[PDB]
Amino acid sequence: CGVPAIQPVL
Amino acid sequence: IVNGEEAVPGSWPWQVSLQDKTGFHFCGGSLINENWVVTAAHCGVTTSDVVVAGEFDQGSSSEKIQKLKIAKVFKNSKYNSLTINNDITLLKLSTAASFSQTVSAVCLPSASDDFAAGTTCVTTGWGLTRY
Amino acid sequence: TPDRLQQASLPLLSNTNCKKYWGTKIKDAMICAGASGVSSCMGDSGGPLVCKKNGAWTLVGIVSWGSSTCSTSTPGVYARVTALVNWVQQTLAAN
Repeated sequence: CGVPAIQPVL
Repeated sequence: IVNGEEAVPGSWPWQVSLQDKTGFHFCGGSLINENWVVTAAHCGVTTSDVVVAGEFDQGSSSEKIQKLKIAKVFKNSKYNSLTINNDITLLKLSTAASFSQTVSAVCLPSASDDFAAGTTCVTTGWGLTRY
Repeated sequence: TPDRLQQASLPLLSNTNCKKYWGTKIKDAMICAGASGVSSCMGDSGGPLVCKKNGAWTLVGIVSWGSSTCSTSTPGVYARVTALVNWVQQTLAAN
């Protein structure tokens, strides 16, 4: 869990 | 989110939208597995409302979103609407979400997890960007 | 409200420093964040406040309330998942 396949960019 | 910024489509795979049968977005939520969504007790969700997963642009028709129905609404009995304390409601999906690249679960902490003041975190949502 | 999903980084505050803005309204199942130039607002409730812990995003708060004007200088208030996770566990096991 908590590990997206499409990485968020901040 | 006032002064927020556009997210990368699909990068917050657990974010769901609670919409009434009119299609009106009224609250956000998070998938903790394929059958349960965690949201705020104040949202006032009913079983006529729909959980939409896999969405990014609410104004698009080409997205492969998942409109899931609610079987039961579980409002924390400790929820105090006058103090807005224990503001959490669990939604059991009558139809389970299909996990993929744009739809997955967020982790829950242990009751003993520590998140220190000063730590930078993130919050996402489709709420007002200007009030 | 906006069509596309928005995001925002913001700092967690101590419940002590938050009581300076909210006094006695800050209860124990509440955690503060923001007052940094961003603010959660109407339509955001129920959504997540996530923190990266050991490589994964974990749910630390749930958008609950805050400034009626969504003032970016007042901290927002979220439901503290750490104080509610045992109920989530209980609910998911009984149902």
